[PDB]
Amino acid sequence: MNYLEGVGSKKGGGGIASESQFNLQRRKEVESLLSKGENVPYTFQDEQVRSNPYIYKNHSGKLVCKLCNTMHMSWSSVERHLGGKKHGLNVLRRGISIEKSS
Amino acid sequence: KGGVWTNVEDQILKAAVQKYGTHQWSKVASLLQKKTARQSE
Amino acid sequence: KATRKIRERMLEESKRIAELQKRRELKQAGI
Amino acid sequence: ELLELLKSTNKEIRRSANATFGFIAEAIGPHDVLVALLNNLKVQERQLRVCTAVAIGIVAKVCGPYNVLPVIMNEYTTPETNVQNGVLKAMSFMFEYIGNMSKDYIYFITPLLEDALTDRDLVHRQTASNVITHLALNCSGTGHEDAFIHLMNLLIPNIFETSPHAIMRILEGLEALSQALGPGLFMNYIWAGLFHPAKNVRKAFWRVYNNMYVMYQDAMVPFYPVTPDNNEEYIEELDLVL
Amino acid sequence: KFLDEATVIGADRYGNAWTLRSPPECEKIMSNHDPSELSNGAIKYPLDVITLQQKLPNTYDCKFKFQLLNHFFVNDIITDFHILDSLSNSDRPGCIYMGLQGTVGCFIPLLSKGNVFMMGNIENIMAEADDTFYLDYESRKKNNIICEGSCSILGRDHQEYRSYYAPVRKVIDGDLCENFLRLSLNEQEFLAKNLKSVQVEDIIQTINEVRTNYM
Amino acid sequence: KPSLSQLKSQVPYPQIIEWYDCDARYPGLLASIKCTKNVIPVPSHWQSKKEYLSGRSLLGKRPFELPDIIKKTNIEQMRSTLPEKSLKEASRARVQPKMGALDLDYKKLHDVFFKIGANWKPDHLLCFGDVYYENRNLFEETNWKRMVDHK
Amino acid sequence: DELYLYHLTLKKQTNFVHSCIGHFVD
Amino acid sequence: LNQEWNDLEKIPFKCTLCKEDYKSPVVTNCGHYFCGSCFAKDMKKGTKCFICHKETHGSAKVASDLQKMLNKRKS
Amino acid sequence: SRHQFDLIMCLKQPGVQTGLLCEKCDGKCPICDSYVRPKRKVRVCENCSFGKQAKNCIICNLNVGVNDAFYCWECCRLGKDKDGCPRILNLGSNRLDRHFEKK
RNA sequence: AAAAAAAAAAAAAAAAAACUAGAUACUAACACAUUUAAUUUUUUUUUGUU
RNA sequence: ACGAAUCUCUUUGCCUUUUGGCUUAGAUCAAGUGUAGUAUCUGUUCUUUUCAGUGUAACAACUGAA
Ligand SMILES: [Mg+2]
Ligand SMILES: [Zn+2]
Ligand SMILES: [Zn+2]
Ligand SMILES: [Zn+2]
Ligand SMILES: [Zn+2]
Ligand SMILES: [Zn+2]
Ligand SMILES: [Zn+2]
Repeated sequence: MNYLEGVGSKKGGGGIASESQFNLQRRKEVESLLSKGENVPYTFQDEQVRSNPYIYKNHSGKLVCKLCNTMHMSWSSVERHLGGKKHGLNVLRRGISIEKSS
Repeated sequence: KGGVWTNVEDQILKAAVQKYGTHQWSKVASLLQKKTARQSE
Repeated sequence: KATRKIRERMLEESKRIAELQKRRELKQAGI
Repeated sequence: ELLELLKSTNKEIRRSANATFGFIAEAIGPHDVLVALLNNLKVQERQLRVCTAVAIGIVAKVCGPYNVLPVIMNEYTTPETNVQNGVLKAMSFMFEYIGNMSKDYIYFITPLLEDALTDRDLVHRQTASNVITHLALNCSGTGHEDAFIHLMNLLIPNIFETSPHAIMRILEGLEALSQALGPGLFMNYIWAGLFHPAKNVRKAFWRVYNNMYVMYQDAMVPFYPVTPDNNEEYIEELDLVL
Repeated sequence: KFLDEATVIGADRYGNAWTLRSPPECEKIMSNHDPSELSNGAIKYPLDVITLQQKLPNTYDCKFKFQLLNHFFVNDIITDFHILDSLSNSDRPGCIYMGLQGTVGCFIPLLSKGNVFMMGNIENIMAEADDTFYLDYESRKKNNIICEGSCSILGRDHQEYRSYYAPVRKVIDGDLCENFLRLSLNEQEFLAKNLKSVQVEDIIQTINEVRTNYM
Repeated sequence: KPSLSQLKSQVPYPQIIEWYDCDARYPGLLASIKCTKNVIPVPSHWQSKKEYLSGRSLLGKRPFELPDIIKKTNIEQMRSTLPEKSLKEASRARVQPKMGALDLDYKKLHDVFFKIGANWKPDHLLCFGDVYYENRNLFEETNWKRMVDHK
Repeated sequence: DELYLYHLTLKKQTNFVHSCIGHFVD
Repeated sequence: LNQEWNDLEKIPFKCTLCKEDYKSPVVTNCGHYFCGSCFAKDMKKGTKCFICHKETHGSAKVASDLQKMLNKRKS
Repeated sequence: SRHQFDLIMCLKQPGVQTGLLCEKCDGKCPICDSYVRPKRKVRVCENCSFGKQAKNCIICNLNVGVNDAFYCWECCRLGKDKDGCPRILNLGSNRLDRHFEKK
């Protein structure tokens, strides 16, 4: 009559999963939040308009700005760069560099 | 006794609270290591 | 649930494709 | 149950857990077990990626490397970095476990070590050169020798590299490739910058020369770039012909 | 000397004996042209080769390089090679050298792909024998030929010695393979256990074949 | 401090000597070593603050391509690496588990390395004096050999 | 396409550089 | 355990060449069995067994043990 | 040691005595610190012998030694075998710092 | 299957450094519970009686 | 100029799953450590007067006075 308790289990397999597995899950979701859900494309994939359009992922996993040729560890770093004064300049330089030709 | 909040773990709250709302605090600490619900709220 | 049914549907469609191309190949031999 | 168990802080555990993958891979089969291991290189924590990288080396020795190798060379393509080191580290281990064999498998891995020594981040250029140390010693005397000039051409520009774990791994490679090529064909790269004006270029070449001179003192003697005019004394008995 | 029209055999003051072959890229060209063209005039050289000249004026001056073909180390100074078409009606043409301190030796080509494998396996067997005996002794003490250099009587590894100035390439040492005749049967059948392949009697057959049939 | 014009006269290959060789502590020796028969120059990425490998070429490097002989073994299809499982369904796999994932054939794998691919050797490799400079890309050069021959 | 060689020493080097005087074997 | 990664009669009575009764029987270094006429003729073409394709060297024993086990009385 | 940088080897003329390894450091090459394919016994100098010191592992020099220590094959190919006494003298930064924190 | 043509503007050889603090990835089979039976911290103005 | 057709464009207007329910928020549960070392973002300061020394492959940098 242990039904009095009120806990139970499903009959499938072996539950909890392994602490390492939780981190993989948690570091994907955190990079989904901060990314605001955008799919940042790989560098080799042969271009869904991007929110910006410069950020990518190299053949490795890292994120890169293709203007500035900087390498970034995480989305948090990227938003630092996109809000930086160097990534400002390289847009202006490409601004002029286009405004001198068509 | 620090429980100190870096600007990353501040930036993940405002994205978590935006997602989950303010009464699901147990879920906000799932996105955020080092921190419990009573700390997040 | 969303993922599981998605992937299962992919499996089913793959099975269909398989049977179809089977029938085409056997047709190419006249049977 | 073992693959979860090598998180343990103890070592003798971690070491015996990897040895029993060889005993199982011998039993049931290598490919059933690999897919268990390769799925675990995505994991972040370092012990787990190194202790999987050992096990793939162990499954290679016990069941044969030809079964393991194309599954590892494929897994190298995945764009995550932690896989790409773990597949280069696994290849270091498996080439010291099959000591002499290793010759059968070269020519296939030269293109895989091609992208590693070419790659941007400094850790790949560390683990592939740590493959070359194992692959050079015990494949020397074989007659490949044109794979090690290729592999050399890619290393030498890493002579200027700093970092402590990077630079000792590269020196080990250059010391080991000396035995595949020979001190003569290897020293041709090193004479030039052995003086040089730069105090830095100079400083980096002297490390390599010092490592060579230790292994070879009387084996360099035919090869020095010394001529009668280039030094005062020279030695007049090297020109004598009977 | 010339073993052949594309290849060469040599010696050093220091004891090395090596064979140099000229690459096939140069063989197509030298076959398809008349020599007057090389000095001046038009030979069409691939894009790469020129760029090596400009990038390395000293090294690639000629502009091709032999591929080292064999290298091996015999502590004499070889004075003469004599390339013989045959030795005592043998089929395999040998090249018999002779040294300063007094010597004669020979390099015999092995024409098989089958033999070079076997002989290879036998050189590897006898090469580390002193290590194998020693590991069996250690592990038989652990659970139940004392010195590490027992079977080689001195410490030297073979490849380290025969390599010396630069690593051996294809020359398989037949004077090591020949110590296998001098061991007791217990030791021969001990070493031969390492081969899935043929028995002691067939090794001894193989080793002895070279003096009988090949010279 | 000999002017390079003074220093280029000593040397049988004056085209190697450069402005900075003048300032070596022992230039007379350096110019003679550098101009020795087979010495290969120091790699050129010294004096570059860039750290040897820096981006502009490395941004666009392609991931990896298996050699063709190995690609015959069919692994490319069985494990798709380029470019899924709920955490509950994964933990159910540890307990069940499932066997025969790869369906690879053992006889085929062995032959690729030994019987069929015995003499398979990579297409270009490199030669004695080719150092790898940062901006070089081998994927062009390899095709250019493949191109000239077939056309 | 290679050349695989096999080495023999037919007649061994005869410059005797060292000697010793004793009773070695009975 | 089989690894892919790495009163039996084995004597046919009629020949593999004659397909007939063994007459003047022959043994090789295998358990091969032939007629005296059989084995001599195979070497006119084949280097090796008609069965194994191992090296016979033309080596053939008089096989009387065959006639024995081909007797109803054995030896 | 290969990965722990502060520790200082001996590098003196090896005598006739064999180094020893504790149960925990057993099976390791004293140079590259690898567990695979041994070749030659180690040999340490006298001035690393004498009293209590002689017994201790030639790697950690703390625990008592039991098994012999061999050089791995790769360390005998390069020659790092014969450089000298392959014995670690100091206990090193890592071992001390763990010790004080625990107490 | 398959069956040509003919009317005298451009081109390019493919941002640092320093300072100070903060942010995140990662590297060494790095070390993470045994440690203790021969051997040197054991230090005092010598002072143990058939 | 005008009746007037068709393509292009802005605006007004029209609009899509604009979250499947219910109860005691239905209940409950969660981050190892130490030694050595590198990689990578952002912020802040300088392209600005002469000569003398230190320094550098050459710069740079550092050190004095008008
Ligand atoms: Mg229930
Ligand atoms: Zn940018
Ligand atoms: Zn018959
Ligand atoms: Zn047979
Ligand atoms: Zn120890
Ligand atoms: Zn070692
Ligand atoms: Zn010592």
